[PDB]
Amino acid sequence: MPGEEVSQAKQQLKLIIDPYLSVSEVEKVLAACDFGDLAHTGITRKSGEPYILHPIAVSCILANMRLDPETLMAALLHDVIEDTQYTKDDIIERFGQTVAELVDGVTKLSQSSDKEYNKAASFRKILQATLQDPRVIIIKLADRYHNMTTLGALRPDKRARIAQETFDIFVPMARLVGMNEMADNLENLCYQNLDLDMFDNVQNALLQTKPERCKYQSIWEQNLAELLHNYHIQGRIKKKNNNIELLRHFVKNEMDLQELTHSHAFEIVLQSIADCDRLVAALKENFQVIQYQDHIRRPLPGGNQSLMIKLKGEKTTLSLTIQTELMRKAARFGVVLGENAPQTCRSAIQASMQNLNTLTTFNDLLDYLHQEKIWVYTPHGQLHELPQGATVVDFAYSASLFLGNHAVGAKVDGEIKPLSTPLVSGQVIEIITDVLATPNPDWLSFINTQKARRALQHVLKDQDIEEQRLVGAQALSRALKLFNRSINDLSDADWLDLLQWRHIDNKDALFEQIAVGDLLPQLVANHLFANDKHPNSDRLIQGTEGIDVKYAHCCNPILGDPIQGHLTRRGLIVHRIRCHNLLHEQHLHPENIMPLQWKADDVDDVRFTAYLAIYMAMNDEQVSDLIYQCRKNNAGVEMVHSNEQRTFVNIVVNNRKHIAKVIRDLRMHYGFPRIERLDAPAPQMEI
Ligand SMILES: Nc1nc2c(ncn2[C@@H]2O[C@H](COP(=O)(O)OP(=O)(O)O)[C@@H](OP(=O)(O)OP(=O)(O)O)[C@H]2O)c(=O)[nH]1
Ligand SMILES: [Cl-]
Ligand SMILES: [Mn+2]
Ligand SMILES: [Zn+2]
Repeated sequence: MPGEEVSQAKQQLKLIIDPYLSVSEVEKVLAACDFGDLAHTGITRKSGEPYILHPIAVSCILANMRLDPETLMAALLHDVIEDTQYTKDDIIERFGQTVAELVDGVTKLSQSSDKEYNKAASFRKILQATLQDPRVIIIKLADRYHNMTTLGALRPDKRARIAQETFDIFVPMARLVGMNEMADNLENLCYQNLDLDMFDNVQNALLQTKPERCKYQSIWEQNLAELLHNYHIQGRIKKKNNNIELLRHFVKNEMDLQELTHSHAFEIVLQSIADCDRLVAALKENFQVIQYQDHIRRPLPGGNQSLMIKLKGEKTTLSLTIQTELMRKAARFGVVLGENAPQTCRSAIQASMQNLNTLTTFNDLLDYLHQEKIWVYTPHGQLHELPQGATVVDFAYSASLFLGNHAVGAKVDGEIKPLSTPLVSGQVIEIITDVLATPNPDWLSFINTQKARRALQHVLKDQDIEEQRLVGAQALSRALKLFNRSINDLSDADWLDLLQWRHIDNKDALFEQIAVGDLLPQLVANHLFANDKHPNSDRLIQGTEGIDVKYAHCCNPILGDPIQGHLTRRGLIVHRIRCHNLLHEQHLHPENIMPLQWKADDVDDVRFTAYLAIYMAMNDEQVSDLIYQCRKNNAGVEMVHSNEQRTFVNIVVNNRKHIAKVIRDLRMHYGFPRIERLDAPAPQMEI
């Protein structure tokens, strides 16, 4: 009976994977089910059934979406790392590096009930994890979905905070990745736990009026078929489910059983844009227009085109989405559950992230997305998002100037740890202060945040020029200790490289740049000891380990572009090698310019935005075809606009090689028009 429940659930998963997975792939997925069963032996859920029944049910949801074996294995083991004695290394052993990273990723999106729930921070963290590997968010959405269905076993106190997090981030996130059925199901379960009484009243009315609503939807499908025929418009009509739109409305509105019965939604697929406008004109003649949105002339972020018109005919209300056969096909590039692999959807997910905006917050996210932060907490549960490699001092300054300036030590998870201790995500940090304490300048050696570095440089701003050179040497000697080296280990050849590399003449002047200038002692150490035993390699730019970097908005450098960094009081700013802002500051201060190289010419987990100016006028059908051609080439369409002389397109590409392929494919498709790549978006569109 207890083991027999697990076996009949495992057998139900086998039926789903047997048709589409290979014999060896099915054995690997079923082996993960046996290992998950072993890790959770004896553990039972709040309802009483064995724990493994949950990841099995989650893996069944994913197997029904025909997802890859790694996704299914990671879902079956996503709770064995934290809830069990088993570790990430155990998973790397039995199932490989890919499933371990997926399990790790899903685990990172978990919200502790005793820690702060910050909507904006969680949105950023989830968006970052999604763009790093979209499979992680699909597993997490399936996990959250299964939890929402069994929320009855949890206390009504708990039921609210989870339904709120699901509603605030998971529902928008599932729509973003094209999992609209999942998003609707999640939103339904959110209403069930956020307003049970109003939910039960609306659901019962929906259920009682369901057969009558079917009858009238069939009537209106025929009336719409007749209308298209009368106006000589060729098109297809699809009946759409409108249960979530009706529930969403009547949960906040007074009940009108006639409005609930006679409200229908349809999708109309036409042959051309001229027919779309012709149908809109025809509909206006026969109905009263409630709402109209033109997403053909103004396409949605991501590139989605459609005409959304809400009509009223007496008791009847119709919600119609009208689009061409090409628009419907373009929309199926970027959906994580479509023909394309979820990972190829990265560009589409990132281009359409402008659809989530709650404030211009999802406007300048590039630095955050490419550089995973650490999530450490105050003993009160307060979140602090810090760069990778941040020490206790960085946390102290992040909390406040008082705590940073007067810090003497810290208690990490109850254990006393010194001020240079690098932090790890999930740690609770208690800064120990002394009102008589003064910040020590030697902290610069391990400091990686700008709030901490600037606050320490204010103490050296009133110090002796000789003492500054000493502090700079003290900070460089400690930065070298990370690689088992020191200043006495530096040969004359090592010093000669540093002085030439920093456009400087003496050793004391290099120390002045570390102590008072904007040269971080970590960048000096990473240049002398390159790619050898540096203590999650998130780094896209070589030698920037332990420090956070920023992309300049003047030139917007993309992976693969020749780049050069600029050392400022805000950190290191990455610019394209021929940016006019960069060359201006290189002429004035060549010592503040550091040459930079991208670690790998083609990293697949990152996406950037390229700005294009196509020297040709494009009509409605040509713009629609341009969006299609971009999306078909795994490049998301962030924005398109066409005047009578040019057509601008902001496109989300992987690297400089990808944008070269897109430009080359667009040129031969359009009869070789001139296409120029801009440094920043044109003022005609935004800017
Ligand atoms: N809905 C439901 N949940 C159950 C049941 N039995 C155990 N749980 C677990 O309760 C957890 C709820 O998370 P918290 O809000 O942190 O509650 P907690 O502090 O008591 O763990 C879930 O962890 P999780 O999967 O990691 O989700 P989460 O921690 O990301 O919310 C879920 O696995 C049950 O019968 N129904
Ligand atoms: Cl020009
Ligand atoms: Mn779980
Ligand atoms: Zn620049």
